[PDB]
Amino acid sequence: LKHLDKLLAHCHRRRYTAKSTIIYAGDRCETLFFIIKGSVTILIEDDDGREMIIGYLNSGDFFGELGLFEKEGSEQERSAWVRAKVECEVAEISYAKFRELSQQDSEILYTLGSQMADRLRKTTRKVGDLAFLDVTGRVARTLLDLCQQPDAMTHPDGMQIKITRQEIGRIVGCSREMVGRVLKSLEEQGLVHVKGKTMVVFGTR
Amino acid sequence: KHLDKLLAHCHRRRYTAKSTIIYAGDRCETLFFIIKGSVTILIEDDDGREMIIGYLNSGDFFGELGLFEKESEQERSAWVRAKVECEVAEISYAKFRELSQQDSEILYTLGSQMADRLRKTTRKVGDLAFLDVTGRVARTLLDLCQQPDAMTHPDGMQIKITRNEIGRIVGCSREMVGRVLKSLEEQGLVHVKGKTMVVFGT
Ligand SMILES: Nc1ncnc2c1ncn2[C@@H]1O[C@@H]2COP(=O)(O)O[C@H]2[C@H]1O
Ligand SMILES: Nc1ncnc2c1ncn2[C@@H]1O[C@@H]2COP(=O)(O)O[C@H]2[C@H]1O
Repeated sequence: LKHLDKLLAHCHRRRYTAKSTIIYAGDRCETLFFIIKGSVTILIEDDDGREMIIGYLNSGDFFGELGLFEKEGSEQERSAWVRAKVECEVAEISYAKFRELSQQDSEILYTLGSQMADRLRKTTRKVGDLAFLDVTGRVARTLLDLCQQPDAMTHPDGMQIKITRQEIGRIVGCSREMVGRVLKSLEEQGLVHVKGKTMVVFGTR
Repeated sequence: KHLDKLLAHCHRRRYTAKSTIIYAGDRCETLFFIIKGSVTILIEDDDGREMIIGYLNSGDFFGELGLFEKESEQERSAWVRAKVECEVAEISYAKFRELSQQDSEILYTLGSQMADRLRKTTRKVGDLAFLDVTGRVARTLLDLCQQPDAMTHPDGMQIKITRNEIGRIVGCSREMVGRVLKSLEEQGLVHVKGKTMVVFGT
């Protein structure tokens, strides 16, 4: 991504502590972000106003990019909340500067497009998971999927991931008590071992 | 500015209603653009149950989600089925990547369509959270009642739809839809009368 060098030269670096909200859904859109270090959580509210975790983005990912685009070329609003998952260092750049550099080098838009396409694939699969799987299947699939994503650690017996019961519940759309019951069953069946802030998922190497 | 500009390098093909244009799991090698018509986007579970993700219309590209992997080429992420007769422009990824190298305008159009699809599909995720199949079918029936192909009825609204079609909207089997409809009749929401259904209230 050497073609991003000229974009990062015009970025202001900001640090966000874990759990701090970077983007609030519904806000105006004038700024694009690039994750230098750390990771962020993408959240929406369901129709009950209850929060659901859509996914995570990691170093090398842009976020806040969808606000560049609108159907009639009118004002656009932030489509989700973005919250630091761990301590994050982000590069912030105005839409106005991004537009000038992307007009100078379309490779920047190829990188942005590649990331948006990946997110659309993942979110489309999430529709299927919510429709096709019951909660036990959704919890198991979430655990397996997280083992293949950044910040999973190779473990002698599988992969180790940084996640809590509450987070899994917000990902799969069930109660915090229900995820406890499901995870207990999955532990007894040999898929997972739950720890304080981490979980070990067996058979994922 | 590039409509005839891009079509100048495109093959034009026609697809009749219900034809599959893209099969999920195939190699991505071709970008499509709808000159006229509309398509349905569908996914499946590992048992062949189908679910509709959404629709694309005249002016929409599709088959684009493998286009930006210049690196490792992707598989088609969904089925694309012609909803009506479609006139489509087609261009290989190879030729498009060369033509678009200094074309930020065309990449911005592709990005804008992907952004629209990401927002809509994210809202669809939110609308599915905490909704079991019976609630999904009920909401679909109420939604179908507000569409222009519905008919008013003394007791409410009358719709024409098959269990197969309901199952594709909610992502379940035809048999499961049948069981749900029997439950919604016992609830008092609907009366199934062969090929049509009456939805009470609304
Ligand atoms: N389904 C999704 N997957 C990944 N990231 C998303 C998703 N929906 C929204 N976002 C991100 O959240 C951001 C919120 O602000 P924007 O709409 O500007 O840009 C959005 C994307 O960067
Ligand atoms: N969530 C979605 N919304 C709209 N269109 C989609 C969605 N998911 C996949 N598609 C389209 O279906 C196509 C299938 O092949 P591709 O993955 O190459 O590109 C895909 C997109 O054009």
